Amino acid sequence: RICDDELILIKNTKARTSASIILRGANDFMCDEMERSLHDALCVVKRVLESKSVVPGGGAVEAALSIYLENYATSMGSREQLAIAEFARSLLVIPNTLAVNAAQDSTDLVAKLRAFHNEAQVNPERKNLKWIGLDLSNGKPRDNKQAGVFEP
Amino acid sequence: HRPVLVLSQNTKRESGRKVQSGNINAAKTIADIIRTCLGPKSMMKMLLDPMGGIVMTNDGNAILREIQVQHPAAKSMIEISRTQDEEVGDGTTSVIILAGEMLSVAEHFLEQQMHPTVVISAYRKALDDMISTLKKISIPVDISDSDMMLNIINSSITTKAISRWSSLACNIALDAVKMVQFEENGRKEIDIKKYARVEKIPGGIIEDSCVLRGVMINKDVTHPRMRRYIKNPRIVLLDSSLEYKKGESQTDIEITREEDFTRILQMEEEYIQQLCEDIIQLKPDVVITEKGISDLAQHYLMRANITAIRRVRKTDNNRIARACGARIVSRPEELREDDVGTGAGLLEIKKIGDEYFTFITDCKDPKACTILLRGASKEILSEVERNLQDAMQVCRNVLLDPQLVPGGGASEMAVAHALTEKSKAMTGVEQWPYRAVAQALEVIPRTLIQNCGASTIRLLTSLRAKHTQENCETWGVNGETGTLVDMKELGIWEPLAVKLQTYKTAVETAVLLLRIDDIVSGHKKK
Amino acid sequence: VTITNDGATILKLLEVEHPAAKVLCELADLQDKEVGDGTTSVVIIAAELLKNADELVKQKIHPTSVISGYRLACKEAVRYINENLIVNTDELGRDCLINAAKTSMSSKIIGINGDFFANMVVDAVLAIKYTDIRGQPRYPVNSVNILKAHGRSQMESMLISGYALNCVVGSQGMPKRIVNAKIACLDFSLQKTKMKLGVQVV
Amino acid sequence: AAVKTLNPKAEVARAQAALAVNISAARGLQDVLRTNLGPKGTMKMLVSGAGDIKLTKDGNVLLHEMQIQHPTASLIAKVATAQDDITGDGTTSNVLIIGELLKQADLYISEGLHPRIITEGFEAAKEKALQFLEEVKVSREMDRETLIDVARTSLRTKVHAELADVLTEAVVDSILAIKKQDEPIDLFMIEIMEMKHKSETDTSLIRGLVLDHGARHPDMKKRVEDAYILTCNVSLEYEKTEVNSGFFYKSAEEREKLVKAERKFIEDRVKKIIELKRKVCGDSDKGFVVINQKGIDPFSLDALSKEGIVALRRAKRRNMERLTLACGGVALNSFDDLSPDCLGHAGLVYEYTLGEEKFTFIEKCNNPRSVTLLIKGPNKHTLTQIKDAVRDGLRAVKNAIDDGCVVPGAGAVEVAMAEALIKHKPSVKGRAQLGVQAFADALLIIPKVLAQNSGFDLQETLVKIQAEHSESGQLVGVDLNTGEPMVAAEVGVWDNYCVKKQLLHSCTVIATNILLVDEIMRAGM
Amino acid sequence: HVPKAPGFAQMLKEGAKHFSGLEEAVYRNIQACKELAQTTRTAYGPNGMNKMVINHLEKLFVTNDAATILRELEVQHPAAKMIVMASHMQEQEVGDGTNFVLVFAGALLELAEELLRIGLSVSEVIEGYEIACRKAHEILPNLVCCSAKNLRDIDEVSSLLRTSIMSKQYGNEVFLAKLIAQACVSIFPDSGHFNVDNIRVCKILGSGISSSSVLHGMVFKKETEGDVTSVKDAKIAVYSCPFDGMITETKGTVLIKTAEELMNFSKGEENLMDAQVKAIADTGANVVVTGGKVADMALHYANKYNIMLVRLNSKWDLRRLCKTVGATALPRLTPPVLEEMGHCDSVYLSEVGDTQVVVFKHEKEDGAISTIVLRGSTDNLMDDIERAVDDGVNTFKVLTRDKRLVPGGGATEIELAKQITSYGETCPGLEQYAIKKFAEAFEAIPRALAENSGVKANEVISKLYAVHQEGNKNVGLDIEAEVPAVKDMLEAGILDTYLGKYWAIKLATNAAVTVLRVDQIIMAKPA
Ligand SMILES: Nc1ncnc2c1ncn2[C@@H]1O[C@H](COP(=O)(O)OP(=O)(O)O)[C@@H](O)[C@H]1O
Ligand SMILES: Nc1ncnc2c1ncn2[C@@H]1O[C@H](COP(=O)(O)OP(=O)(O)O)[C@@H](O)[C@H]1O
Ligand SMILES: Nc1ncnc2c1ncn2[C@@H]1O[C@H](COP(=O)(O)OP(=O)(O)O)[C@@H](O)[C@H]1O
Ligand SMILES: Nc1ncnc2c1ncn2[C@@H]1O[C@H](COP(=O)(O)OP(=O)(O)O)[C@@H](O)[C@H]1O
Ligand SMILES: [Mg+2]
Ligand SMILES: [Mg+2]
Repeated sequence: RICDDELILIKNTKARTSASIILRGANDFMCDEMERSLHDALCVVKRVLESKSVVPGGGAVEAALSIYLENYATSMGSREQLAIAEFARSLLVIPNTLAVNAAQDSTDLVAKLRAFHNEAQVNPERKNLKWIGLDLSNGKPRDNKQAGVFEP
Repeated sequence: HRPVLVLSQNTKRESGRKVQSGNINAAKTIADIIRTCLGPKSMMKMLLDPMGGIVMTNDGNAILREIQVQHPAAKSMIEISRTQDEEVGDGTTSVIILAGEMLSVAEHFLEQQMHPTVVISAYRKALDDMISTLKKISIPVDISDSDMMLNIINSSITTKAISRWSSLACNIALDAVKMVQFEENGRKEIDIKKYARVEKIPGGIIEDSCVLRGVMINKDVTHPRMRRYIKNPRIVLLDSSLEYKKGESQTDIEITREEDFTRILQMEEEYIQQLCEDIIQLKPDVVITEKGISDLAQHYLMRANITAIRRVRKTDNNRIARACGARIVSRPEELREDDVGTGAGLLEIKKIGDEYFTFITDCKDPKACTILLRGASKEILSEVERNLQDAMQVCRNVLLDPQLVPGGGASEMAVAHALTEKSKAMTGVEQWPYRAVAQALEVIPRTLIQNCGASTIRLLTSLRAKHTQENCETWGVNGETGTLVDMKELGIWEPLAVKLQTYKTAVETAVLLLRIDDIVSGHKKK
Repeated sequence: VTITNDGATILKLLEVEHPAAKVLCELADLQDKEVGDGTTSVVIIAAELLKNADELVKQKIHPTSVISGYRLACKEAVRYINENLIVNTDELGRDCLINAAKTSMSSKIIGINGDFFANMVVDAVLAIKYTDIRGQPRYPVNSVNILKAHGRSQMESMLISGYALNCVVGSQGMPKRIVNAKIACLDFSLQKTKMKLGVQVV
Repeated sequence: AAVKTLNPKAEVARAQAALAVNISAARGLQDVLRTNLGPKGTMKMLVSGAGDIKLTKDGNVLLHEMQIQHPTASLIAKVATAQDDITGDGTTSNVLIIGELLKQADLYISEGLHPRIITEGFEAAKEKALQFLEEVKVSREMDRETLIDVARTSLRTKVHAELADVLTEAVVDSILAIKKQDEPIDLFMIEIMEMKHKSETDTSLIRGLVLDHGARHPDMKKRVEDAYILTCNVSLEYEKTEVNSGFFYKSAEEREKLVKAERKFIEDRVKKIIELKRKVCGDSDKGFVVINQKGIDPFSLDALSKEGIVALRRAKRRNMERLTLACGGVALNSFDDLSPDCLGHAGLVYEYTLGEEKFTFIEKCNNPRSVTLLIKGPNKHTLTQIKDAVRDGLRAVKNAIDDGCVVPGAGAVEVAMAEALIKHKPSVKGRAQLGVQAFADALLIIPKVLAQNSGFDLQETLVKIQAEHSESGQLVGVDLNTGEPMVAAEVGVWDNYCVKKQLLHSCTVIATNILLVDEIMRAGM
Repeated sequence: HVPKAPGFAQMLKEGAKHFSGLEEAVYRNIQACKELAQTTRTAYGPNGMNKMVINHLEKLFVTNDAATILRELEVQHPAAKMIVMASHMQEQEVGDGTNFVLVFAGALLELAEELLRIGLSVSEVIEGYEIACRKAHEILPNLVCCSAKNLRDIDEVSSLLRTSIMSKQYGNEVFLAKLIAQACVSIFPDSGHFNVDNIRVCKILGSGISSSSVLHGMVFKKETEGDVTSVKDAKIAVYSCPFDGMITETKGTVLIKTAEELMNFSKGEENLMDAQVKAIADTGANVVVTGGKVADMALHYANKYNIMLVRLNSKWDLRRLCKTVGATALPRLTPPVLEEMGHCDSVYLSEVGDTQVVVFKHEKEDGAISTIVLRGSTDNLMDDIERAVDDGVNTFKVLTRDKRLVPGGGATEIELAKQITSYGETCPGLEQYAIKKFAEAFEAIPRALAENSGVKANEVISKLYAVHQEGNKNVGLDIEAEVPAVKDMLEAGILDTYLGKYWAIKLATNAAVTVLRVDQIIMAKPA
């Protein structure tokens, strides 16, 4: 019984042991949202199991690329260095949008975010600050390695 | 005429505080419509249909389905009451008032520069603590007792319009579920919509309404020579026709001789007599099919003393197959002794108001029954039909989950003190929205005194003081008089599946409508 | 009414007219097939790539230097992200699959503090491990039948180990529960024998 | 209002507003329908959009054929539909109780009280009114002179008392010769035919059947005495096979052989009929009538006319049920077991033409158990007066036979029931004391309307009637000729028990539900 | 500034009207039926005038009979339809006296307004009219002076049919009485049921009314398709099937498999049709009348064996031909006819009025059916005489049912006005005023006869009561000239339809009572 409809279930199928998920929500608007959110969650674990490599989420990748590309534009940059320098500022909009939607400090939290990523590239003392992200529930840079914020 | 260089033509854009605080006022508007339809002192609400009909009811589900709204957040609240109507029976009006009150206290925290994800994360922590409180204050029910099950269904129909005929409607709704409780394989099921048909006939009195031990249909006999009163008939259910129809091919017969045309007209009569000889080998009395019966088939069943019914519906054939224990066959030459509906009781073709009705009643152990409703007109008989559907589904929840929650305000106050004592160990920014969920549950004892005209200050101060002690914990609001009576003495008890579905749907309605900060309207689709 | 927050479902239903607007709307549709969750972040980056390049071409800088300058920065960003990863799926084990699942659900309606929806996704992908030739452990996520029903809360979402067919029995005289069943999968209409067009009954 | 915010094109009515809508509309239907209660009521001419005259004063035909668009008037019309569906009369008195149950309750609800307090007094008054109705009913063992006075009461209130003396002999004598030995009388056995022959005061009771179709062959006999009824359901006309076959022939000489052979299966059905006429000793007149529900081709009509067999065609569905009981034969669906046992008998079968429209008459049966009231009204609208009064009178005598007791007449029930609620008014012991008073005053509209339509005073009549009831034990009532209180059980004015029982039940529930309505609104667009 | 009056208690109509009371419903139904009484008052009597009435189909109806006037007038008043349908029932019952219903019931409702506005209400006018109506049916058997019983021949019924003719055809009262006498008496069933359907009127455009005659048989308006138009033997074989062969009913398909079946199929069809036409030529037939179509091969052998073909496309005209020659319509193709043949005297063709007709003229055995061939200058004149002819046929059916007659022309209504007034003076009650007004409704019926003759009706109605001094009972009106000096009606021969007078008083009284019962009118929105 699936709340005034009929639904047929097959248990474990004796050959391959497949899986199916039946979602339960309040109305039909939540069930269409729960289906799209579950399908995007199935695509995350698919790419991790296929390509065994994960990056830290929460703006940790965009903070490290915002400072490495500024040093990359100074080495081999003669006339196209202004486009590489604006490529780093365009990548900073992903941690900038996390501070706007959280109603936190904007020009100080991202400035504190790239302060740890700058010391992880110019001070080779094994600082291990490559996984510094954002804690949007608190408003401070956190370590995404121990917090469990992983993206493919 | 040059076109204007625009983007996203003929659509609207709206964000900010006008959408967060705009969906709250749309939820408060629907909760004020059915606010006078919760207590036992409620009143009916006459509605008008676009077909020309009139729906005069006080049930919270039937009111919101007749309202066409244009607001997008108002369309979400109508689908909430449709979900509560299909899961449980009497779980409708309580969710719309509770979801409007949980969003009423949620609008206060949105003005305090608090993020909506903080209120939802406090709502999900509060939802997990409301389920554990109802399971501690529950009570096991003896489902084998008849007088114990009558007090549960009487508590659900005291709000409705059948509370005046409470001694009759409780015995009808209890016997309807216990007849259709069928179990063939190792799986218990109760189907009170496909097998418990509620038919209404205009005329007579409401006190003469009773649940028949069997089925009934509005069908006359095919021939007047057939019997209209059989003591113990052997009913054979058919699915195919007893006529001669064209095959599923391109058949064409070339007639060159003189004796060929008269032979085909004789082979059409011998084909009908062959399938009529195959159904009389088991010696039946009543032949019931879904398609037409030709007059050549009526002649062979007339001299064999067989009463034939012509055009019984497919849903009525599935209902009589459970009452008489017959098998709906679709081949007259493949009939067996197990396909004969033995054990059927008295069959009588009565007439109720210049129209014949085929009664198949007095069965030994029927697995499907038909509630015969007789009243003044079709207007009030649609009310009793909608109330018996809310009376049979609340008996289905007890037979699948025999636990009772003390209703009438005692359920909401027992959890609101449990959320208050558990909020002392929070010590965070989610402590204050956690307290508002316990204050949002106060709207259910608020409604029981606003409908009867009692005071909401002198009563709620005394009702909140009754739940300060852990011993009693079951004091509710008596909607009949207006004082505070314990629910162990009144007998108002609601099932566990009603109160769990009420709290799970009212929180998740506030979860969906608080994450909405933008609305786009004006685009088309396929 | 469609309540959603995914970058692909919003831009597909939204009507656009500008030719530069259809590029960003079709950019979100490609992220579902290639990756599947990466479909709000691509639209904000690709629009800010045009906002900063507009400030360069207003300084009388030629756009071909901005195009060639973006290719030197895009190929270096893939080079830097492939040499600064932490670890593969051997050290973390099952903790990598749960923590990567909760990051995707945080932007949606199933972002609870618990691990109820996170454990059901990992147990679903790990049960459909379909091997291929040359050592390819494929995980076809389209084989998971995701069904919807307006019922209880989100904590009552069943994880059916098997398959959940969305159909009815039909005739109400069949046993609706069969233990130790033998499934006969077949595709032909079980109706009366109708002759074809070339065959007639004369 | 809240409904105006969600839907701007949705009207609404509030708590004190929706009560004034339902009560003022109930007074609108009360003031119109009170001019036709009883024998002194006035006729109402109802003209539709086409222009036809519907002259009647029954309460069910008045509410349906009235150009009114109101939600309150649609609720009372549905209760009035079931009153004329299962028991006939009691439709005009149904609306007047609802018109007074809402008007007498408005005197208390507007004066501070709650509408639910009045509805609690209606249930306590309905319990005493149901027990008092069982004490005033008179069992008279269903005498045939008692059923005349029952049918005379229901027929006077629909005709000008010159046809009531004629229709009572056509209703009582029709309902007695249908079923015996405690059997439910089926009203489908009485056929109602509309003619135009003589006059409105010429409606007779045919002991057999009157068929509205005649012989379809000019050589058939128009008047047949001592006939044999052969009720058939076969199709004597030419029918083809179900499979599309057609014919194929080579020469023109083989063309005429196929036309002779294609009618062989048709003529085999006709040869079974003409051989049955030779096996019933046809050395006399020995008339034969075949009613034959299905159609007959003119080839078989020419064959049956040469033997002397009258053959009708295209009969009704219930003509194989009424004539089967009247003739005593067996309605056959085939000609494989033809025998003289399935044949009927009638002493006279004749036809008559009224403006190129024949009418077949079958009379002189032994025990028919199926009759036909032959209404011969002059005008088209006068046929609707008699037909709506015959079915009002047939359902009145059908309830008096099924129920074992008879209820008294005009004011012998309603005045005595209202006086019983006054002495039981302090028995409720609560706030519902005024609810029994509103129910007792609402039952007094039946002597008030009958005293108003007759031209007498309204308040001066009700004083003298209640004085003769309080100072005696006889159930006194209203006299529509002198105005003096006269007993209804002695003058021959009776009523049905099921009408007065449903008037206390259908009107009370529909009044307690209307008073508990406070949110009349129109949404759904 | 200016206020208005809204609805009060039951104004719930969506565009409909409502009438209640004596002034809004009862008095307006009287004034509407009063205009229909004044409409047909001019066309009443022998000196009545015609009325050119144009209906919705833009065709002309000119007549003086009030029955066909109301069928073309699209009356929309509901109570006015009650006096129209009451006059239509007079046409269906006896066929004469439809103008009497509009005058008598129009005077009953006119004098009813003089009683409701002076005194007692409709509860005593209805009971007062029904008392005088029952007494009016008791004087009518006492006013019968002659009977249509002795010598039922063409000489005596010519004078008895003059009253129904002269009321619509005043100048042609003598010639139309002889044409209706040679047709009605010739179709007599020898003391049986007289059928009015056995008299047909064939309208032939041409000369005046002096060339009209009655032919013993039937006259059609079709052709022959042959050359056998001169038939003197007249042995008629009637068929209802189409005279073209015998085809099947299901599909019909010729199947050829070899060359012998294709070449012999055309010659085999001609030999099959030749044996069927010659089968009726051996039986002695001369005229073959069919109902359906006729093939070309059927016309080839009809002219070869010299038999005449008659095409009758109408099926009701085919049944009347079987009652003319005494034949039986055969549904099958041509058999050897044993005894179901027809027998006439002369079947020929003639062009009369530039219209080729087929005449089945019976010379010796004249009485089987009759057809009155009318000749007129216009097509509208032939319709008015046909209405006067059909009133003469319906008068002959009245004399078959009841042979009694009452002296008409005003002599009956004055004696009815005198006896009812004697019942009104001896009535000790308040309902005597409606009885005296019932007798004054009979006074207005010879008043309409004097106003159409140009005579002052006050001096006419004064001489009628002066000569009715308890023993005369027969003096009517002499409307042949001014200064009347009115004479007897039995001597002049003005007496017709006692049974017509019996139903006309009963139907007009029940029509006026039915209007007075209407106290409240609820109409709908017309479309
Ligand atoms: N006698 C009573 N005393 C106090 N409360 C009552 C009584 N009867 C019913 N109630 C309350 O009225 C409420 C009616 O809820 P209802 O609208 O029927 O819910 P649903 O819409 O789900 O059916 C119940 O929650 C119950 O607590
Ligand atoms: N716990 C967390 N802490 C910080 N950032 C997070 C957390 N969870 C998710 N995010 C961020 O939210 C973003 C959501 O992106 P999303 O809209 O899902 O992209 P797409 O539209 O491609 O699926 C991610 O880029 C991620 O960096
Ligand atoms: N001859 C009579 N004398 C007195 N009262 C009568 C007489 N006939 C009928 N009545 C009264 O008229 C009332 C209405 O009768 P009727 O019109 O037939 O039923 P309804 O009004 O329900 O259509 C009845 O309640 C009855 O008491
Ligand atoms: N020769 C005559 N002299 C005087 N009056 C005549 C003569 N012939 C006819 N009438 C009068 O003319 C009237 C014609 O009435 P008519 O219109 O035929 O009535 P209906 O319409 O019922 O047929 C008769 O009432 C009769 O009195
Ligand atoms: Mg309830
Ligand atoms: Mg005349």
